Amino acid sequence: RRKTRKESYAIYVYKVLKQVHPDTGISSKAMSIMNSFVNDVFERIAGEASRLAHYNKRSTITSREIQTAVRLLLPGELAKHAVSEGTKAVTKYTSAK
Amino acid sequence: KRRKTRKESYAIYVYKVLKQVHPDTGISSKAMSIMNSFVNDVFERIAGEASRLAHYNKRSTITSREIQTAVRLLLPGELAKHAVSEGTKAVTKYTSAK
Amino acid sequence: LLDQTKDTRITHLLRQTNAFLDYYNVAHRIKEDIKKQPSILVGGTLKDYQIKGLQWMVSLFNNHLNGILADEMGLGKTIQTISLLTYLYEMKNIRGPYLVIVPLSTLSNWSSEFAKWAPTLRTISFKGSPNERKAKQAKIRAGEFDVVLTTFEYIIKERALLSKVKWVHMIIDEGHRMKNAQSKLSLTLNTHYHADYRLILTGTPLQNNLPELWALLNFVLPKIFNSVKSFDEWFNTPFDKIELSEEETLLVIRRLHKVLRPFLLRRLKKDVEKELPDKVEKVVKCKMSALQQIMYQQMLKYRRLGFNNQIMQLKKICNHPFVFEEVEDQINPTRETNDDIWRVAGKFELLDRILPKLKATGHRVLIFFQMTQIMDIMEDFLRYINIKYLRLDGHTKSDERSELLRLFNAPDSEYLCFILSTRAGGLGLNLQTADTVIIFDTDWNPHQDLQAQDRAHRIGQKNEVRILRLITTNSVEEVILERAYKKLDIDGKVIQAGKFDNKSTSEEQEALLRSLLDAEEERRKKRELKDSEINEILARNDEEMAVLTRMDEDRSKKEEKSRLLEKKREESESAAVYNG
Amino acid sequence: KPHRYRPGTVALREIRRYQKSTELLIRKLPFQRLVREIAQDFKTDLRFQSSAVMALQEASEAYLVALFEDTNLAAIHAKRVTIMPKDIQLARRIRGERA
Amino acid sequence: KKPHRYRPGTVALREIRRYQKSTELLIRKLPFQRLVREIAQDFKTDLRFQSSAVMALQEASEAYLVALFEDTNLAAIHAKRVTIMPKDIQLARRIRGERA
Amino acid sequence: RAKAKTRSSRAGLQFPVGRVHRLLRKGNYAERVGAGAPVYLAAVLEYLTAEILELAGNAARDNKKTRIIPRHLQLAVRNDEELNKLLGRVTIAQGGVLPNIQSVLLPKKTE
Amino acid sequence: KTRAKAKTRSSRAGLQFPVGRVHRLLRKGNYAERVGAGAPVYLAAVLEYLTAEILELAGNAARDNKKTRIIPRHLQLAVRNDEELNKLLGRVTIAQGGVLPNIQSVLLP
Amino acid sequence: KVLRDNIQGITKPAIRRLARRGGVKRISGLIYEETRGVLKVFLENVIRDAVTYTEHAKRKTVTAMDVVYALKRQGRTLYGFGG
Amino acid sequence: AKRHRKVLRDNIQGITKPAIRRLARRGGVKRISGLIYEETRGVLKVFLENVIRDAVTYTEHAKRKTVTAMDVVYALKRQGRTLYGFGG
DNA sequence: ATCAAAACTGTGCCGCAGTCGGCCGACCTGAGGGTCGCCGGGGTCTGCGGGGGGACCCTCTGGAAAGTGAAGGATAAGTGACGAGCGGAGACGGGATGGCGAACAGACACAAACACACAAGAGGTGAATGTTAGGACTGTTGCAGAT
DNA sequence: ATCTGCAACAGTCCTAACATTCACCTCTTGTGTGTTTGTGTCTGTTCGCCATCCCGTCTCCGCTCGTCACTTATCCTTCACTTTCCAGAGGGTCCCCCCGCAGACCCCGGCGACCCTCAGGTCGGCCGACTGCGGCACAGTTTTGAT
Ligand SMILES: Nc1ncnc2c1ncn2[C@@H]1O[C@H](COP(=O)(O)OP(=O)(O)O)[C@@H](O)[C@H]1O
Repeated sequence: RRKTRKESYAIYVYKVLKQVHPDTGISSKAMSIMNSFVNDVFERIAGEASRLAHYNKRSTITSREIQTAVRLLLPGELAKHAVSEGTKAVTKYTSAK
Repeated sequence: KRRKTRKESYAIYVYKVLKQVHPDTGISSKAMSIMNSFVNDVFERIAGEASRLAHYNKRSTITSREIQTAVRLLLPGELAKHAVSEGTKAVTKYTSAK
Repeated sequence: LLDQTKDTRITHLLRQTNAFLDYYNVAHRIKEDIKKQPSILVGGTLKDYQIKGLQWMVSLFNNHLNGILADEMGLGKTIQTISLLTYLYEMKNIRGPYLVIVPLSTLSNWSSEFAKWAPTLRTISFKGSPNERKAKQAKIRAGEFDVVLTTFEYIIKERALLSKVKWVHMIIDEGHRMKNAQSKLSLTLNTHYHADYRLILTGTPLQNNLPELWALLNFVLPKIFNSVKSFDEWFNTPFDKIELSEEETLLVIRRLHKVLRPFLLRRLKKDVEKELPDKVEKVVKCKMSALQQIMYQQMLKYRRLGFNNQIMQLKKICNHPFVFEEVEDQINPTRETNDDIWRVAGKFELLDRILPKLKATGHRVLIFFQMTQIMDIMEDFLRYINIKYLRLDGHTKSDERSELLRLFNAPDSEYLCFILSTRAGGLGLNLQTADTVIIFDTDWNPHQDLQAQDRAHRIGQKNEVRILRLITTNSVEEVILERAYKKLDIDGKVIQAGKFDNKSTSEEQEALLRSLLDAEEERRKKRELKDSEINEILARNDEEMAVLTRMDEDRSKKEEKSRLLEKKREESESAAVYNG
Repeated sequence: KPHRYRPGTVALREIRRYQKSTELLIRKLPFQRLVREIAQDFKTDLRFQSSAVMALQEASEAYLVALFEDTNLAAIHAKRVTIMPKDIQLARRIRGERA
Repeated sequence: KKPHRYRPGTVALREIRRYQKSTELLIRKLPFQRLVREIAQDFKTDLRFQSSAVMALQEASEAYLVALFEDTNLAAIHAKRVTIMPKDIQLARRIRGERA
Repeated sequence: RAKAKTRSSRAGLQFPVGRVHRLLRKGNYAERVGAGAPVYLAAVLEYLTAEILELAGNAARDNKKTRIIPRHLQLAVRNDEELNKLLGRVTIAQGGVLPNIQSVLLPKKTE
Repeated sequence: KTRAKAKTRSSRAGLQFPVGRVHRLLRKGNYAERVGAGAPVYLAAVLEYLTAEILELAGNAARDNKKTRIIPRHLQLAVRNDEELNKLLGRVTIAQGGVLPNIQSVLLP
Repeated sequence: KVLRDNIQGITKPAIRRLARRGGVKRISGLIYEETRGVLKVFLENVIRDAVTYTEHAKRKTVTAMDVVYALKRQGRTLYGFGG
Repeated sequence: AKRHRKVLRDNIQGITKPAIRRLARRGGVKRISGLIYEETRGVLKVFLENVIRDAVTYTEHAKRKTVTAMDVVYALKRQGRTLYGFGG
């Protein structure tokens, strides 16, 4: 019979790889590593966003909670440029259409 | 007349279980605050573990069995043995006797 | 018209202290007076007003009330207190025990004046070193004591000592620390077990507050809690200029005078001794300078419009900029003192105009400050110019404070100017020889008035005390000045209350209260920078006019860098645009 | 004639009395000045509560106590008694707070 | 002739180089699998094991032991030695917090 | 609409079963909070509070006081071994340590 | 007419990560009661930044080893040689990953 | 062979190869037995948590995600054996 | 001159030498070196930097200026070093 | 300074594993609209933290000196590591029975959310009201050290 | 090795912060009663994978002998931390004088869940066919260790 779908970040990792290095291929084991890495950082950041939600007596995750969760979890230079990418993406999303 | 907004702690319940296990013992206020934070901490650990198991089994309900598995994962050894015993006793008493 | 109602309330609750142990009908219900001074008051005699106050305080003890002496500085408060105590020893025969509480800067003088005016009385001092105090503790638990000097801190630090004794009559001092109701010493005195009677003793009434609540409406008389805890606001609501404050609430002012006739006593220095010649309260006004100019509002426009509670920070730039010293390096990074870098505050151009020319006349000058970093910068300049001065602060540890009076008061002391802090000393300067006071910034209180004016207005000066006061153009320090002064001329009502708080020719609170209302009507009638004008209003006589015009003629053949540095140019607009 | 202890006994009676008592061992006002300094290195306006300063004092004193225990284990293991900076650096590397 | 017996230590250094270049597993798969099935037999009888589960345990426990030998080497350089000893492993598990 | 036993009093417990139910129900730990869930979890919390207060009461008697203080909880928690393993990250305020000195730092018998 | 259903939310912000999939996971993962609107866009941008950084650092490391394919050895070297990524992923072991070439200095004669 | 040599199947040279990966230049003779004891305690903990998840899901196959969830709550995350 | 804050004792030195020595006596340490003091002041500086940075991140998120007990307790809870007593 | 093992390069070519159209299946984001709960907000009462300074009381730190116990280096006997060789043995890549439990597909009940009224448990507050821990006075002796 | 020393450890009022219990005031809020889906439950079918065998193979563990560079224990020197003592000084309280800020309550519009259809992005099994990579050979370079 038809098997139930396994859904993951494989083509999205591969697409970012084809942006930053057009000649390189990725393995299959390394693709699964990047998949588990993305699930891990998603579970961390959304867990911290939910902790900020329950601490500030509020019921809505917003961009401010995702930004505070990023500033807490990611360190240093990565935190700074991650907040940079986030503000760029949200302003381009709201502005253009 | 401002009616200081209620913060509901576990202070009177810690004091009541204390008056069960030691009939003539008092508890200092900062020790009451420590036992309050202890009960909230253990509650948040056990509820969070049941949350993770509700996600992992692809289910959407915290039941007695998910709390039982959260107990067996967090509590070590003899504590886990007696806590599983206490819980099964209390749930069968609650369900059976009305 | 609650006067009869509160007199019925005092008719009810007069006999609290009696049984437990008209407003005249409580304070004049008994008529017994002794005018001749007691026998063992050795070492001189009293004046007449001291005898009259003694008579009133004997009447206070006979009326079994808790009274207040509130007379002026330099009128013998301590000697009236010890005269009360030796009367209560000799004639009243209860002969103890008598707690007194004084500040530590005065207890030496109090124990000294016990030796002159009452040698037969048994007196105990308190000081540091519990190794010393353990023997006095065992002595005072035994019962052999009448007069017990102490200070403020040993009240709470000897809580157990004062608990294990039942007093009869305490008389405490220095009411402007007792002026707070929720103070720790006031709470310990509420839970002290008050024995019978207590007397505040202040040279100063209400200052920078609501009316006389703290003591004279809660603490001293315990009926006045349950009567006027609600009407505090109703009788402070007079303070909306003609109809409220002058037309209808003039009767409210008169009711405050009527309820503050029997409990108090206040005599004036010009009315009996008048050994002080005069006082000349002159003011001038400076202007802004480089960083203090229109450039400064850009600093608020990019910090606030950043340092917390900017009203404390706004006073720094009107005293003197770069107390931060972060922008000092933006002007002078070599930190070498020179002309028109210290002189970039507007008061300082007025300083190096006026101070060399009072040096040309020879007046001994008290220079006051708040904010002792300004005292440090003034120290740095006054060594840059090298003219003689001395410094006093809160760090002098009281030994050099008691010593420094001789260093300043040498008969040929070439120290002429003298740096002070306004808060400092604690009425312990005790100076008389200086003759000119200039003031940089003004306190929130008129205790700056009734202390730092009185540092030369006391006994021993025969010159003409020319007071100057500094202020810039359109600062917040202006609203401190007008706010504090004109909205704390409320003490004018009590200084008018004193002249019928005395022997009371009863036309006072009508006619000479209208003469006070001359000041209350030229309050805002007076609402809406010169070398010769300020040079005249610092001077006294024509041989000072001669030396100022001689300085003028000496610098006439000479020209006199510019007067004040301005916003030089681009450094000011580059100073605080990169900070925040 | 002077009753001087052989060196060590003062250390042992100090160890017993400070393990027996439970107060805070750093003076509150210099600790608060340090905390307000370090907070000024981030956001120049801030304000604390007294319970927050005592929270940081409880946390830092219990952390330094645990660190000095593990430093004493490393310094015993090097056949010494005197703890040294290499003992502190070893505790904070094997524990993994540095690297 | 004389057969070249290496100076003792140089073989240890060339093994350090080749096992920091390479990346395979070092405990053999069938002995480790019999070990895991014993320790699981402690709890439940009729269990089963994916090969992904057994290799997950093998990757995890070899990474744990390589980290432990790195911190053991830090302690046994700290005691002015080279030879590691059982007190070093017990000290590393005592500082890290696994024992006491 | 007769008289209403509380759910704690039905289950034979002391901790508030309804309060643990609403804390689970509003904390977003799952969609559906069961029926046995707050009863079972309140029983577990009653057992842990019973064990801590039992050992802290014994150490409070052993320091000859009749009042349980944070030092007493510190000694009880760090002298039960399974509580040392469970609460091994926790700093208890006003705690102090277990009084325990190494045997190398203790002096010799020869002097 | 049927309006032109196009322009997925990943296309508007210029992201490669699926913003719809991130939003579905934030909803049905029971994190909070009601997920906002800028949230999955912000979060997919953060995850795209992290994956771009790591694949950049591994593609630098596959070039150094003369091999045109990224392997777990390469991901191990990239992560554990970038200091901030080391401190981020310090708890995490990478399968088939090896360790770093780091010999203590006082061991070699 | 007969469940005697289970942990003894963790061989002496395999412990040596782990120690050479750790950087160790020279090894004692009781490192071997202590490392055997350490490995056994760590696997008791991990396989206890994995059997707890497998009992909870009412199944009889300890799988890779059960091992990864056990290691994740242990504190040692495992990338690469399941999302 | 004497007006500077450069001529003033900096603030990490207020963790006094007998205070560090007393912490070590509670820690069990029998004998201390002379460099433990400087190393411990560096270690305390880094630890307070991490905890206060996380507490100020919580505070600036919640749109407030007042670092509180719960903000430091939350920063310690995600630090690892959980603290009891000062809040639920 | 020269011979010797041996590990890194370079070459060949082969097994497999990414990868790329592809083809097609299927399910699940997108949007265009309806609707109500949430949060920002702008305003009063209230209590605590800030920011320049004073006054006063002490224990706690600080500088320095005499001394002595620990750290550390130099040496030297002791021996338990490593290295090489060689004979078996268990691990391993290959390949195939065999059966079993894990993963989908369907009906249907109980179980839980939701809404509704209430009163009874639970939180604040004086307020005595004790009352039990700290704060010292006498007194005893257990552990360390100068002759 | 007895004697002096001295500091921790107990009795005993004493005072006071601080639990502790009424008490009663709200006053929230958990509990009882009633529909309503719908999520789990039992059954029920198959097939992908796991256990179980052999099975040659072959390389790697296990022992054993040699040998030596490391661990460890003395012993000496040197110096650095400890303990005591005298003096001063900053922490600890208090007080000043004003402001500002967080917290705690009220209407009110902004927006995100909510169904409902729609199309096309993702996924998955083959199938093609494509190149990256190893796996057992086969040469030339660069460290190591003795003469
Ligand atoms: N009757 C008097 N005879 C002599 N000297 C007096 C008399 N009354 C007051 N003094 C002087 O006043 C000084 C103290 O006055 P004091 O009680 O402080 O009043 P005030 O507080 O108004 O200055 C003393 O030095 C004393 O010499």
